[PDB]
Amino acid sequence: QPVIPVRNIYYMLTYAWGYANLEAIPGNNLLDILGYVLNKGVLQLSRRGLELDYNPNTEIIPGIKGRIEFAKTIRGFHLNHGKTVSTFDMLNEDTLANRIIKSTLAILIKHEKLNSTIRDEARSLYRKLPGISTLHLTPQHFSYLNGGKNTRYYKFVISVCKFIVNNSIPGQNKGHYRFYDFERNEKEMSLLYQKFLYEFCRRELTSANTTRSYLKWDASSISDQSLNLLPRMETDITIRSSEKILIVDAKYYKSIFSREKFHSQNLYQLMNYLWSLKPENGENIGGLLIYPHVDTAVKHRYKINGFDIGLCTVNLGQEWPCIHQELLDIFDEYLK
Amino acid sequence: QPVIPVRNIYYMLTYAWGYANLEAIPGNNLLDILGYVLNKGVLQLSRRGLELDYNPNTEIIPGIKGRIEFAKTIRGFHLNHGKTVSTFDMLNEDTLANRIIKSTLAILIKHEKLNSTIRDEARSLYRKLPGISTLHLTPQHFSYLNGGKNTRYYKFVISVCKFIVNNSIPGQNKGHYRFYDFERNEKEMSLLYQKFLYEFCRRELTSANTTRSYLKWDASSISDQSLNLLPRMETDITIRSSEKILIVDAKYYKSIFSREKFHSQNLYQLMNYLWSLKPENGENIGGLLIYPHVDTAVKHRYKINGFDIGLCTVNLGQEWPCIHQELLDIFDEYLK
Repeated sequence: QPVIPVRNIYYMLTYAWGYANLEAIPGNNLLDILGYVLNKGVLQLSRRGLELDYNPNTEIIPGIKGRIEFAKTIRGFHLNHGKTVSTFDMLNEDTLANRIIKSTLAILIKHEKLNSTIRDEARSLYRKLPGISTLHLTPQHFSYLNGGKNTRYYKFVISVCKFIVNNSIPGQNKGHYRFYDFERNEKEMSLLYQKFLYEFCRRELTSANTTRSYLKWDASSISDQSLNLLPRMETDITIRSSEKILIVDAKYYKSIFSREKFHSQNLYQLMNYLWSLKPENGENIGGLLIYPHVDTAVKHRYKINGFDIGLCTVNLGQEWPCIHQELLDIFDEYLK
Repeated sequence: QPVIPVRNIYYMLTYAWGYANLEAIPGNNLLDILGYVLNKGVLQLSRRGLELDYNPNTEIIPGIKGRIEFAKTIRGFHLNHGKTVSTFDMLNEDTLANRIIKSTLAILIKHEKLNSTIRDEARSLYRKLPGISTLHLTPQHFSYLNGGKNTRYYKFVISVCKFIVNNSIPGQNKGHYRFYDFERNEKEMSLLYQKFLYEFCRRELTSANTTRSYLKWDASSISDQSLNLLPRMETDITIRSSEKILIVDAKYYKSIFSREKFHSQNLYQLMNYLWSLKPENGENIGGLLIYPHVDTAVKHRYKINGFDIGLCTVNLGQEWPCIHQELLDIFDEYLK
């Protein structure tokens, strides 16, 4: 049952979310890492100042505040008991974004398997935010916040809040929670990998242009021009440069972690992407298969059907900088 | 949770094993069907006669039987107490094949969810075979019987015995057994489908020649001529005729059972099979995608990359003969 050290995933999640010292914490497991980011992350915000959104308030008060609503006043006859219905803007920190932080912290404490200090420190924070009201979180709450009015820093911790709630399962007790075994499932780990690269390549490969490209089948059918039944095909990433184009397909498989047979079923998808894609520039066409391995990294090249294709691996579990060096080394070879 | 009626699977299993009235039995579930085949199957054999294999026996007896072993006799001095060690051929029904039947019947009775009459009738049979010795079955036992000396009829019931043991799980009680929910898993149901067609096509399509064909990548690599890392590619079936060749890839998916998005990831495999395959005859090249659907069957044709390709379905759950008619109708269209 071999897996990646948990700390390294957080780095990939960071690029996945598109935006610190982790050596200090002694808990290798993820929630210890993830909570310490948040627990420190909240405190980092408070230094600068949390978001305060003017919420208009229409209420019945004994006097003039802001703009009086003449209609609701006369209709309810509130003048007679010395009151008016007036609209004014109380400034609160009770916004959806901040409510989510507080509700997330409640979930974090309730998790049964967690560092005690992490749980101790967070309980302070929950008390330190009296005005904010607890909420029962759903993805629909996060859906409303896709507008992204908030600052760039807020979006990072909220992304963490999205990860925690979805990857939280009740355990021994009804109240308490237990963390999901994220590493074991390939699909979510794989979907992380594909998104990890797409945002990563934009950062480092300033030389090349990095875009996801939709592809269209060359087919025509007398039955339907739509071709809906045909598989929808959208590249994982395309990283185009003037001298050479390159398509990459990346996936996480358990079989490859064992140093035997090889799982390369994804390759079957790849040629059709090369085929359906036709470049106006006509500089070259290349493909790449990249997978995660634990122990070591090996690079091969192939000349299959007039295409220059590479199968390669990365030794996750080594260290983040050499991994960062290794990736830049990787794309340097093929992007030429 | 829609699935195929259980009776129809037995027909596909029959072609899968390569070799009766099922209307009589009222139990729709599989083990009721499968046991009644076996329970009647054993009785069908006994009418003709069960296999009797001459087992040589070397034992210590008070007299001459067959060939006396002079050495073991003198070394043990058995002459003095009026005995000899002699080799002779007692004729038993205690062979591995027949032992498997009896052991299988014990498992069949122990299954908690089963028709009572089926369980009642089988318990008779277990008593009716006194000479045979019970055994604890493993696939390795079936492995030794791959020689297939036995008659053609024996191989059918033994194939059933292979299916039952593998698809048997202990349930409520330690002694009793509970049947596997075979339908729910796609892979074994899918692997049935691929094998179902390969043997089926040999039967009906006497006109065409039906063979599984291994394919080799057109690639060359400076690194290795072996290309071991590349995916191993072996067709599900190839059904070649003089006028036209045709490759088929068939798989069982749950998404397609819902009448939306379509799961055709297998198609990605298909083009590379067409590409890597080069016909000396050069008559034509065609491909087929065939899937199981429950309600209805729809056939489409495509002209993708110079290839004539069909995506089609079969309405399993209708009836076996029309299904048999439908398949012959299917291949008739494309094989042209």
